[PDB]
Formats: sequence, C-alpha cells, structure tokens
Amino acid sequence: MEFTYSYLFRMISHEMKQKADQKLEQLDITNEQGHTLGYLYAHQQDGLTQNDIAKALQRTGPTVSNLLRNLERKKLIYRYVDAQDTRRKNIGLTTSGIKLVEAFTSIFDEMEQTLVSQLSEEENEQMKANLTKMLSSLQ
Amino acid sequence: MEFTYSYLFRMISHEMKQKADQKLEQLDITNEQGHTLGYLYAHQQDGLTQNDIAKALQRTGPTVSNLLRNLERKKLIYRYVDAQDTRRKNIGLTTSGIKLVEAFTSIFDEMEQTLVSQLSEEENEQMKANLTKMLSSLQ
Repeated sequence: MEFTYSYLFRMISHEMKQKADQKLEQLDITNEQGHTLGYLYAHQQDGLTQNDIAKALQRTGPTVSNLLRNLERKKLIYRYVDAQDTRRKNIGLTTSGIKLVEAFTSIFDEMEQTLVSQLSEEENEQMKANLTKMLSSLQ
Repeated sequence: MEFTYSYLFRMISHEMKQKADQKLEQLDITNEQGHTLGYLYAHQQDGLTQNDIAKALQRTGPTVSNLLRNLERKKLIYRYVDAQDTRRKNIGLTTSGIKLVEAFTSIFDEMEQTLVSQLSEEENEQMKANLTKMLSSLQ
C-alpha cells in the first residue's frame, strides 16, 4: 500500500494548518499581528520606533499605525521613554504582550517538536535535506 | 538556516497543488470526473453498469446519472452491448475518454516521478515510511 508524495504532503500540510489555524483563532490574532509582536519580542531591546517596525514589516505608514493602534488598544503593547535618550519614546511589549507571542510561538514549536521526536537526529537532518531538495526541484 | 517542517510541507504542498490545479483546469475535468473515468479505465473490462459506478463512487442516482450524462455528452464515454449477454448494455470509455484519463494520470505521475528521481530507492522508502509516521502522530 504505497501513497504518492502529493497525497502524503497534502495530508500532513492540511493536518498541521488546521491545527495551527484552530489555535490562532483562539489567540484572536493574525500571523501579521503575531510576526509584529514577534519582531518586538525579539528586537525591542534595540529600542524600536514605528519607523523601525515599518521598515521591518514591509508595510505602509497608517497600516503599520493601524496595526500598532490596534495592538495598543488591546493593551498588548505600550510606549515608553528611552533610557539612553529621555527625549524619545519607544514601543515595547506589555506583560500580556509577552505571554501572547510565547503562546503564539509554542503553537508552532510544539507542532515541530511532536514531529522532530519521531526521528533520530540524523533522520531529521536527512529528512529536511531531502524535503529541501524536492521543493527546490518544484521551484 | 533551518526551516520548520510546517513551512517545508506547506511550501511543497502548495507548489504541487498549484501545479496539479493548473493542469486540471486545462483538461476541463474535476477530480470526481477524473476518478470516475479512472474507475472505468480500470474496471470497464468487468462490464460496468450505472449501478456499479454508483456503488463504486459512493454517489446517488441522478448525481451519478448527471455525471454520466455529462460525460457522454462530451463524447468521453459510450454505451455498448455486452458481448457475454447481448440483452444488456454496459458503459465504456471512448478513444477520447482513454486519452483523457491517461493525461489525467500523467499529471500526477510526472509530479511523483520528478520527486522520486531525487532520492535513492532506499531514501525514497525511508522517506515515505517517515512521512507516514509523522502524519500518523498528527492523526
């Protein structure tokens, strides 16, 4: 009983996407909001402004601003005085903002771990190398 | 530079589905029509009636009948006297009907071959075994 790669990949992709989507709906955030909060989670130590976020997210002014205004309304982010330079304000995560990205991250992380656990360190390595080769041919 | 399985599987699944869909549109048939013509291609030697097709396709009467009526209108299938029993008529593929399923089959076959070619016989075997194990955990 042998199945095509198409079938197997499609089944796996559908099972994982449904799992991810089912959980994102629970968090009431998008992948755009997730990646935004994520970039903050990762780089807010650098002292981020709206311009920095815009340059990073490849998004326009008011769109970034609407995205930011929505996130601040949900008390997920806040603005604060820069310690190095009091004259300016930076954007940072709230406590609830941090818990959200971590939950957001865990969803994709636990899904990865569940799969990684099934194979050895070399089997995982070989697998990804092979998935990479196949995808590359598909272009 | 390591990507998640989710990403890799999704990319591969999207690349293949777009390729398949792009080609099915060209053939102007569905997967339902394809599998129907396919079942005929495979088992018309047995002498198929509308009831046999219905039992095989898990579809209702007029739905099967509409599916059949559409296929005959497109000159993809025809009805003929059974050789063993002249009193009855069977459903069979036309020449254009045969060429269609073969084209339908080649699309999924060439896509499979392109991928199978990238790995050795044991690498392919190991891969599918592993994809199977991972999907099973995903349930």
